[PDB]
Amino acid sequence: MELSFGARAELPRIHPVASKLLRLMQKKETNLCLSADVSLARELLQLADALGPSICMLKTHVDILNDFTLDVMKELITLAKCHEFLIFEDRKFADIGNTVKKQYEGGIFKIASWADLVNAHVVPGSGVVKGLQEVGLPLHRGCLLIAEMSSTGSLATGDYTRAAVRMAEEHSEFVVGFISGSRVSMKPEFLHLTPGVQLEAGGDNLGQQYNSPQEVIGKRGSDIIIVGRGIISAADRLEAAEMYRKAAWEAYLSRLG
Amino acid sequence: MELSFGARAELPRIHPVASKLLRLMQKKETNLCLSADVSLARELLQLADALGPSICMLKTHVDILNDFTLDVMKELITLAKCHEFLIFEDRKFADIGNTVKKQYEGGIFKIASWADLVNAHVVPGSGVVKGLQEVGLPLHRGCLLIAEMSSTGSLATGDYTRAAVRMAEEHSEFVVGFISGSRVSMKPEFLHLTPGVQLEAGGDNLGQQYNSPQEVIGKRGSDIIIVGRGIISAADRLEAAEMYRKAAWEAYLSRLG
Ligand SMILES: O=c1ccn([C@@H]2O[C@H](COP(=O)(O)O)[C@@H](O)[C@H]2S)c(=O)[nH]1
Ligand SMILES: O=c1ccn([C@@H]2O[C@H](COP(=O)(O)O)[C@@H](O)[C@H]2S)c(=O)[nH]1
Repeated sequence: MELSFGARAELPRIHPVASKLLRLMQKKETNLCLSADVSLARELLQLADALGPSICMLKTHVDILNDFTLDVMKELITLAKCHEFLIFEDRKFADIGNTVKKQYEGGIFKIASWADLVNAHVVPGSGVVKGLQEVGLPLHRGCLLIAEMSSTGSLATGDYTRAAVRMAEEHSEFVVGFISGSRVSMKPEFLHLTPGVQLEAGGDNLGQQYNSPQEVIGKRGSDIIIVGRGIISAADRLEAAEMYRKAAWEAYLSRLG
Repeated sequence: MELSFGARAELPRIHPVASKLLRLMQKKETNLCLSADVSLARELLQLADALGPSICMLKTHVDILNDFTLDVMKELITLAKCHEFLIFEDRKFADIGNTVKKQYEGGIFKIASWADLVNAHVVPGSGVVKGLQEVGLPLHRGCLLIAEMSSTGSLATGDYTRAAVRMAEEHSEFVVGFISGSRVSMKPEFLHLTPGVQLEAGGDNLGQQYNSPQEVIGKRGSDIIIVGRGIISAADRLEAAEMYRKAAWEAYLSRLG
């Protein structure tokens, strides 16, 4: 009784951004999000173009790009359109509502102008969502709430995770899903994206902990895997991206029946 | 048995950044931090120069500055040195450790190059501190941990606040204090900075809640008030800044004895 991505795209209460994402996931047979954690625009754009066909989403940290310009994001949008993926700026908004409005819309980055999706921490209360929504809703954008984290010592557990789910439910015109390690909402309209994913077990020296695609998608019920170093540090990023795509997509299919 | 700012500056376990801050607070008789939430470099630099003598710290959001350049931060450093205040970039780092390293050091903003202090959320676990420390410690910088928030619905309460205090204790070579609404640590080496401060009662429409200087400093035991709109929206920002300085400084003095 679990709906395919394609069916989820047609759900009555689905956000237009999620519906576009779910349709291209189904069409392209990819539930992989590339975490393009690179410091040079040329590498960001070469990864986006080569791996574009293999991904449903490209997750950015534009505040690490040494040569950021708006023209770089224009070229990135051209590739997102060509290859059909969404752009997700992983900014983790977590300030008071009044402040996040200007961070999302303005400054040098003008995130709301090119980011299909942003994410936000729920620790400040619902004002963080309300502030972002004042910019994002008129621009037809979506937001993800951070309901759990993959890093050691995370405090996003128990009642904190529950607060994030309730917050999402109550703001469904803008909040389209979660960053979590597992399915945290029983409503199929919400997307679940899981970072801290690698084919092999382990972590890093700065608190990151990894789980496999089959575990996160197949057993823990998430929709999309967010993968950075497992792809970016490989020699052949395209075959690495294809390996992760096949793992996550088959895990999804075997969960469907 | 409460030590003056001047004495706290000499405590054996005090961080060099906190000691410099505590000395200038004492010398200038100001425990006021100006939240310079403006979008134009000219207004940021005109506020820093005119209110510099009245402040112990200028808190920035460089990601809302429409015309940010590194030369703007050079001119801001010239004013911080001239007038003797610290610069605090209110970035609220809250990502995995590996990611925050590059956000703090690199990108367009090169925050670590000009920010005496940054702050960080504790929700990801201690990896956020460890990541920032790898850049900040070699540069002799300090970090503040967000132990409580002033916004409605905040989840930074109870065991979350306690986790932030423990995290600070265990990283005292880099963590110099807290963003909180009250004294949360009994160790005088740590600084307590409190936002959500205005002379009059009220809030905003996006979740902000205000308390007075006398309440935050005098009754709740914080060290420094962080004030934005109560100064920036006033016609005469200098007299507004002087009003807040006198409130916070007298409240401190009456707490001493
Ligand atoms: O809870 C989270 C939330 C976000 N991320 C992001 O996902 C990417 C993973 O990068 P990787 O380890 O190289 O695969 C990084 O950009 C970080 S901030 C997490 O990791 N955990
Ligand atoms: O828990 C917090 C942490 C930080 N701040 C920041 O302090 C400033 C207050 O701005 P004001 O309302 O205009 O005085 C803003 O930049 C916000 S992000 C809080 O408010 N609460």
